[PDB]
Amino acid sequence: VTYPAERRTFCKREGKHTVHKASLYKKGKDSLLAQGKRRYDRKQRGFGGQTKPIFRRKAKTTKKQVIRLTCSSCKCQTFQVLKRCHRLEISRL
RNA sequence: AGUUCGGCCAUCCUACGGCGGAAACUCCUUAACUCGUUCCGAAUUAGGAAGAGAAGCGCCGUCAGGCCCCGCCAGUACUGCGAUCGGAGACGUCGUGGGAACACGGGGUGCCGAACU
RNA sequence: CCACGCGCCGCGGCGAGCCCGAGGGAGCCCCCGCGGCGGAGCGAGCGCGAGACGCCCCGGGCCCGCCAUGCCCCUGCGGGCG
RNA sequence: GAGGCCCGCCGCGGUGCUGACGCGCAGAUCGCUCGUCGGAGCCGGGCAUGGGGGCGAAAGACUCAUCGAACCGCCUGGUAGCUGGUUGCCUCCGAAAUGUCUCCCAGGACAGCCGCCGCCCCGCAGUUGCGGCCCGUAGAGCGCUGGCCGGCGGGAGCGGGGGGCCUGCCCCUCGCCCGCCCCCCAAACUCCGAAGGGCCGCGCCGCCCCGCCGCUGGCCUGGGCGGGGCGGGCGAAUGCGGGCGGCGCGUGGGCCCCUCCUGGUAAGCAGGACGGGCGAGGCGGGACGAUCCGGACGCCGGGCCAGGGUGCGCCGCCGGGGCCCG
RNA sequence: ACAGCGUCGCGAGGGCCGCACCCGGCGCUGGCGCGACGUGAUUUCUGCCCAGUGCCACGACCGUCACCGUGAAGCGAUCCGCCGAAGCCCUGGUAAACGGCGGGAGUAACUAUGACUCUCUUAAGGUAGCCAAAUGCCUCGUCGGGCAAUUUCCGACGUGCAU
RNA sequence: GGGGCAAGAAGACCCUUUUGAGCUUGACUCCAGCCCGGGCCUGUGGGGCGGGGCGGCCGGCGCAGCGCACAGGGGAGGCCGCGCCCCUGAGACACCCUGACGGCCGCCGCCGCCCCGCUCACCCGGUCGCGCGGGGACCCGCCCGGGCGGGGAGUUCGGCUGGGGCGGCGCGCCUGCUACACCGGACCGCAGGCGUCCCACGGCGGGCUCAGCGAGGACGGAGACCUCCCGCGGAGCAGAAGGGCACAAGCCCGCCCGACCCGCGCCCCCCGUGCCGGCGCGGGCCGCGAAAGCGGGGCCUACCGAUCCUUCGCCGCCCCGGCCGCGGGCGCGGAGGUGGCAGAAAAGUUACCACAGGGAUAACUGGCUUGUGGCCGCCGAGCGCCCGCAGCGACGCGGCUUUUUGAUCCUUCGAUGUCGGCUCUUCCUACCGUCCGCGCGCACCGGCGCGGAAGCGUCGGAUUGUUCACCCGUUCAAGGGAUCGUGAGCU
Repeated sequence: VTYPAERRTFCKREGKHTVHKASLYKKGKDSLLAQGKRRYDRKQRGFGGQTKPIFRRKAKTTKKQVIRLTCSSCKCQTFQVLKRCHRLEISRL
């Protein structure tokens, strides 16, 4: 599918509708200091093998894509999660 | 009578053939602008007024089609509730209730409010 | 069956209270004897903090906290008021 | 005089008999018949190797009547949704085999039914009558969505032909195209349209005046919500007191008889549904049958009499009309 | 099991095993040795295939691939680089390693048969032999022999379910 | 020895159990073992070659100048053997002369690597320590880190299922049926779908009418194109199906993104719980249109997902003895997920096999059904020289039977021993011969068809476990029932 280069959307920090430019959301690098990551490492240490469930059978063709939108005037950030698409791209303005 | 706004939306529709316009409505006649057309002033937007019933329309008229109303179809088809009711059955009685439909024959064929002239 | 925990019911004492806790009293079932639990909640938390009715029940209305919103002002991201 | 040579005794093995025995002489014995018998032979004593270890000319064989992982004690009275059993009496009430889910489908949990405990005062119905809405099943029909068999027409279309034509559709015929008809049809067709079901109503009507509303309107408009007067009354039958909580238990394999079913060629077949029945309902009948026809139960004495019967077993019948190789 | 037959590793600062550890066995041995495996006396032979999977290569040194160590940056927790040992990868070898070893169509002057072509298709397409075998489904195959009579038997035949 | 489904024996057959064991691998998760690096153990040297600390050496034109004033310079004094602001440049070379040492000799516990020794640590061999060697700061050991590793461990190896498996996915969802006119009603019942696709295929306003018949017009026809007509949708609206829709929900055009934000309720499923989808709202903030109005996507009914963990936004809160930076936590609502779809992390095998149970269930007997297998009767298209019927007999039609086989699981798993034979006994008639009639397309002979008839006979053998099958013979040779008669009768 396609998303528009900018969509005029409500921006909460301004409190009014204003144009928002668009990118695509991605997972951030996971820190080794996340509470759960720290716990998983501790559990793994020591003999006994895998201490937590490992999801193995993936059944989903593709992930719903979240479009990050930034309002230029208010620096607002907003995200619209489109339905699952095997390929989506941001149109050039 | 006719207009403008309406309510039920064919008894108000369809196709045809008559009749009528005083007023109304339409037709009509023109782009100087406003406006308007994948092209086209056809439609549309303006600005009118010489006409005109040819249409539209208002009325009739069709052993017209439809749409509608009543019979009849018919206690018929089905079916509710019982039955040591018959029948090898599947089917039909009997008792006690509820009762269609298509056809077919007759008859129809808009009415209502508000403002206005 | 017993122990312990829980839910609820019935009873008995006392009532914004209530309670043989361990213990200690030449004391024996007697006497004295804390926490705890309840009486305030709500919000992740910073924190803030219930009265308005009422035989009872039940809804309604309000109040408190949390999430907003808009006004006003001191000891101000503080207070109050809707 | 040689040989992992041959026959053959003891020995050492154990082939057959499928012999005897088979509660045995015996937890492997006995009889004949056997294989071998100088050899990789047999036998006794000492010793070594120990349990996921040993040992094995391998058969998962053997390791003290145990071996595809010994034996003894212990953890341990391990765990089981799985089997079996679970101890006096009388009385009162009395189910479910269903729904959603769950690594569930031999089980549970929540809900339903049900028991006890109650508490509280409003009215109540698996009913009929009357009023107003709903429905698309049977029937019926083929308008619509498709199936369907043949007649009667009328022609622009030679589609082919048969063909008089210089030739040609210039010559006719059926198809084709419509038209009138007609034969049978539907689960996934509806012009219409039942029976039968569902839902809601059947007491408080008016009149009049304000009150209130950051709600609604051009308004003095509303819409709601209150208070006071002033008129009228209880306005379908029948039966009948309702309402609500608390706390648990079993149950969550069901099966039949009707009736409509799906499906399979069809069943004491496999799935659905209204009701009833058995489950968990004694008793009488149907010869016999958990469910059929009656009747649904304290202990009894009379009487009545259902369903089914009335030659005799075996309680109880005669009369009349018709029929007759049950 | 066996003699025979091959293959494999290893020259003791070693191999293969035991083994909580200390230490052991082979070995009081030394390649005519010791361990590991196949096949199973002769007689006669052992075809083709290294694609794949194993195994082997100071056979390389690419790409990958760690700890450290060392660069930067930071207030420091730290965070990014870089280096990169084996190993994998990569390149060869190896089937008495495990294993594998194809189809259509047209044809001779008896008819038929198919030496002969043609066309796909493989790492290679099954060679010498052998066959209804203890291996052949069809199948109680066909044809001989043996019987009065043969789902057995034997000699043949053999695109042979599946040698 | 016919029965007491005579007793064995909580069936090892077939299932089921969130019951196991032995084995396997390329299951899941791992561990010894070994290989491989870096440290430590662990000394004493020689270097190469960079680095590296010292460590000399020299620098130096806009020069406007007194003159390569490097800059930084500066005074008018001294000691070249000379000056001098303001020279111009900012400050001219007087007694004057110059940073980072800018380039650039030698010395040192400097680091990095590639070597090369030595002996003394650490090992190893000989010997009666009888007149000795070898290796060497490397291996070894150890600590870390990477490999390899069924050689072992531990464990798992879904479900429904007319037994199980296999396949199928009524495992999550949607349309039309089935479904038997509210609703709710099942089937490894009946046709199809869904996991997407589209910032346009969206929102909104405007204009329009769509398929198609007709009948006409250069090339023009089968087909291309344009017109007046009539057109209830016979078009279209993404995709299944069914509903829905005409100055529209179609089609075209112009604008825009409501395919917003903040908080709530209702309906579907339903235990009246989620979840998906919808819907109705209260506030803001936008869009489109003259406006009323409409819009939280694509007409409706399908098109997706809890805890924990991760990530990202947005405002705040907390680190508990304070304070400041960093970082962690949290509230908040989005993503990343569980398709077995209310959501374990997971391969086979077992004839060496155990359990606990179950006919809640397969096998083998039964019994029910009867497609199948036979056996009858109805009709006559026809055949038989002629001629429906002496014998036949199509296409159809109706029955029987248990002798087969399917279906179904009603009974049996703390067990009813299982095929065929041998042996022996009874029974049936749906009769092959013998007996009695009767008809022939019966001269005789022999055949054939009926009705009655179950007394007697239906044998010997070759292959095969055979029942069967087949063949050879003969006094020429029917078919079947008895828990598929007949294992403390046997084999």
